[PDB]
Amino acid sequence: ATAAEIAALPRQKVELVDPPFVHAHSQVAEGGPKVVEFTMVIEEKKIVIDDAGTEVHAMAFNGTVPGPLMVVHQDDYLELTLINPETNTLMHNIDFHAATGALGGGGLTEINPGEKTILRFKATKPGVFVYHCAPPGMVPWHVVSGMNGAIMVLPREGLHDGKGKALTYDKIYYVGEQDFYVPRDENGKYKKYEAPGDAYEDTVKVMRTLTPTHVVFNGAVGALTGDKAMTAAVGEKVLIVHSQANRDTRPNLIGGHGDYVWATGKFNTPPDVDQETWFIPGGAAGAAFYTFQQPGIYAYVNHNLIEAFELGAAAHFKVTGEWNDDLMTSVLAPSG
Amino acid sequence: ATAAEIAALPRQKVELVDPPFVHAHSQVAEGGPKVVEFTMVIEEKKIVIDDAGTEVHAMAFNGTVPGPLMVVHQDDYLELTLINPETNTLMHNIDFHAATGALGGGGLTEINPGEKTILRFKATKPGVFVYHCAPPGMVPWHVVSGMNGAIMVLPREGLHDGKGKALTYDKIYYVGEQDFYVPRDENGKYKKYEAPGDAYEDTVKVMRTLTPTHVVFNGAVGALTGDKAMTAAVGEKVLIVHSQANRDTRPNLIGGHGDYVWATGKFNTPPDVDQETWFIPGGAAGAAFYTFQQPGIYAYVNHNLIEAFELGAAAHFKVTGEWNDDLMTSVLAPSG
Amino acid sequence: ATAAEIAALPRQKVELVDPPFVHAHSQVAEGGPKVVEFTMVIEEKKIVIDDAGTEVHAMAFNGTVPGPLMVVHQDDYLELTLINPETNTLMHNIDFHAATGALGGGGLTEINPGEKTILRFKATKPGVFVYHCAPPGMVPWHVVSGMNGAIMVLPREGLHDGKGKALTYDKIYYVGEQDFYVPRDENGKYKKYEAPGDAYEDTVKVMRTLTPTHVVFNGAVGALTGDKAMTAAVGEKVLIVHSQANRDTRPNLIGGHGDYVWATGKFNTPPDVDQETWFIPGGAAGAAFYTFQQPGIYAYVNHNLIEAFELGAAAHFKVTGEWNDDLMTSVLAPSG
Ligand SMILES: O=N[O-]
Ligand SMILES: O=N[O-]
Ligand SMILES: O=N[O-]
Ligand SMILES: [Cu+2]
Ligand SMILES: [Cu+2]
Ligand SMILES: [Cu+2]
Ligand SMILES: [Cu+2]
Ligand SMILES: [Cu+2]
Ligand SMILES: [Cu+2]
Repeated sequence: ATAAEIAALPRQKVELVDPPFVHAHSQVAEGGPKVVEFTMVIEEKKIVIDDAGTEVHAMAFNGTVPGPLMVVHQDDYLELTLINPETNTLMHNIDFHAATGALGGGGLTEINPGEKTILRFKATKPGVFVYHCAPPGMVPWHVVSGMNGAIMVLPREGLHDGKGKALTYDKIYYVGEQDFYVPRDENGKYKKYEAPGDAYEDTVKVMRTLTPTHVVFNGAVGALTGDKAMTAAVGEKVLIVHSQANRDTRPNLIGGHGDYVWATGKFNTPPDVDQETWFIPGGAAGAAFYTFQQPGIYAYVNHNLIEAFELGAAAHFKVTGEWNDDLMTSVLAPSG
Repeated sequence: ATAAEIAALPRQKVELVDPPFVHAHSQVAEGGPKVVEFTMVIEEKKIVIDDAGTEVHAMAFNGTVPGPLMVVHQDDYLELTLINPETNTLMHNIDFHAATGALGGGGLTEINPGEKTILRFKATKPGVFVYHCAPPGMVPWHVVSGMNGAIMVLPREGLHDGKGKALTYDKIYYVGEQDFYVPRDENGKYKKYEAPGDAYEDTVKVMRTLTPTHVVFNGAVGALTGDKAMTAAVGEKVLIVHSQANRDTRPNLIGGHGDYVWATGKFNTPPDVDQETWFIPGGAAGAAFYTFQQPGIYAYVNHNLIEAFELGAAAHFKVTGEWNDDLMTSVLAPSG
Repeated sequence: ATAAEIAALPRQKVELVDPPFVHAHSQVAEGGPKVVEFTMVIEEKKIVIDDAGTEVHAMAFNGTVPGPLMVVHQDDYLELTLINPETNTLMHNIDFHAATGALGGGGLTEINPGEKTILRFKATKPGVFVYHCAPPGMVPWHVVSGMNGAIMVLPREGLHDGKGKALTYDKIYYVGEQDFYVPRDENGKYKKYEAPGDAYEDTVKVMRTLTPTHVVFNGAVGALTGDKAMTAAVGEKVLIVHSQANRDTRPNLIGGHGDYVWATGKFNTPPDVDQETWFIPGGAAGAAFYTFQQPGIYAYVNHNLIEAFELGAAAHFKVTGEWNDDLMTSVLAPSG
């Protein structure tokens, strides 16, 4: 492309929405390449992650853990204005696994409190990708403190299955999975700290055991269950984007399946089909497409069941509709 | 199909066999869809898992760990009669990852000791799938007490490679891998209990470390060696089904290979080929197809060698036949 | 082929080079099948793996960790002369995952100090494969002491993508990743031992936690950084072979991508494309192909960031050339 051409492309600002929801977008690109603008303010803040009042000094892109999903199409440019308020105490930056060059952008976006920066990159590869903060020397600490999210770079013509047939979803959810490593005192009680840096030494010791104290979705145990369960209806097509910036996970829609799963998260890699449990390595995002056939409650979990039911990696889906006795039926209900 | 159409389908009662063997079946479906009937009695029993006399309070479908492999064909119906003896102490149920609806069937099959239930579901997706108990509130505990197994839903036309060429096996084996979390006393000695519930609190603490004390095949260290080593002969085609309902595994046939491996366990997903070590995420089953070319003993392991040789994840294959010097030969035997 | 036919085949002696470099070879095979000859002397030796001076009694093929990459073409024969010097104290052998029979060669190459052996096998399957020592009863200990490496069996027609188009690399690097389990004293300080045998009991204890103290590339923290960082240029095509003989890893080229990744390491299995982070299960080798588009420093890591930045699994690439502002540009540098 020429220099003037890039400068002449339309610029479009988008209003982000907090996970698990996703901002307005079209599956098939509308018009030619655009420079899609996003702005995110970094917020260091204490959040409670379990039912025992356990605290973590989160480092949250846009104030949420995970950071929000940004959606663009292949060959659009993503132009992000990143802000680090003077009220914060640490330097931060951002690495887009979707980008090319300067460590994904980390080398060009190091901002101290009181500073901002604007990074632009061409989304040349289609798929869902992880993005995360990565200050040299303290990379895992920022990432396991919740400073990561994902973006989706849709093919300009939308999604397709391995045979080239269109796959159009009715709704999309973004489930960011987070491994936390919270220090405990000799009595086994989780410790609280006045400032983020105060917990650094204690936190790294726990990180080295490679064993998280919590593994959660949307920043807390149960954040996506109960009255916050995701929803769908029989017949509805749903895309579930899942990311884990630091550790492996194995998603499974209990009661359902992954009809088409881009396990590696890259759309040019044909999707696996009829999946029970898929695998997303730490440092990546993946996406699963499913058409609901049965109403009721479903569980969506990291299928190491200890991580899901003891550590927190479990969400729910409430589905409306009519039951299908052909697919499943209780011939004889539990009885003496 | 309507309830009437289903009621008219032929029915076939299958008699299950203990792993690693698989009940009689035909790779290519014989006739149209039918309701395949199975029965399994749940047995809470003590099992010894290592040569130090270590005990586990197993919760075993059909009395074995793993539960038996159930085989049907795509679009047949699987009708399971599940029984929970009055002699047992806990409520149990069953979730088939192969099924669609009510958490895989667990929501319709919760049975207290003294009860039974009959669940029918349509096997709409081809492949190997995990099945496991999942009582609300105590899911991982039952699964890591051995209450899990798998089923195989064969394509009606049998197996095929990525280009459609038929793949017909001479023998099939089912290796169920189990991660156990046995509590120890302050002297590093494994503890024993007189009841399942008695070990609950202690076990959950070990489960949370995400570090199993034992990782075994067919319920115990060395279970599939010696009197129980699997067999084959040079030239024979063997399908090795492998499942792990809670934790990741990486199977590898030492001395052999995975000629065709449906690593995700789903038959509509083309198999990987010429594999040395494949990967099966916790919560799934996979299947490898191999034609033996060399006689002798083979070791089949989870290739995290510590898990295989320190923790117990190792099985043996004794293969008969003529040695092939073209493939491998000792030009010079170990010598001065 | 008969013994006579093989004996008539041409023979080529190859000089091995130390990782991460690879001995000279041709991507497209030169002529017909050949007996490719390699010689490796095993050296039990003390090595330092970090800046603090932590010692490990390595068991090293060719004196390095990982052992060197051997390259042949499909259907060539690999003839290895393996020597166990009388200065060593343990018995050693070798299992080539690329071979067929006798536990990969392990059952035919057990040599005590002062002995040697020559093993020949036909490289029937294309791909990168792990090779490692495996003495009955002491398997994981030799492997996690560094006694493993990899080989590459190139298709006779060189590499191609999943659609048949040729993929020709300009450079190739072999990154061997090693999980180490070093004992610590009551002060949390790593222990040193006079003889390798002295460390066995303490080491096995650490091995059983399934938590390595160090995870490194080319035998040491920072081994592939600074003056030893890998190098490339904008426009250059690089193949990165990565192996892990005992534990899972998830490689990621920070700032770049895996344009084509044979994640399972087998060339007849179509490669995934546009990868951010790929996955190689313990007990296997994988390979990624990338054409650099941006100059500057890149980090190549196991993307569980704790393993990368706390445990040692991070390498660097220095890349020469012109920055591409179309791909990425800082619209606004960090500022107030
Ligand atoms: O930016 N490091 O993955
Ligand atoms: O039924 N939970 O895997
Ligand atoms: O030779 N054991 O993987
Ligand atoms: Cu940060
Ligand atoms: Cu990254
Ligand atoms: Cu149960
Ligand atoms: Cu399940
Ligand atoms: Cu050795
Ligand atoms: Cu091996």
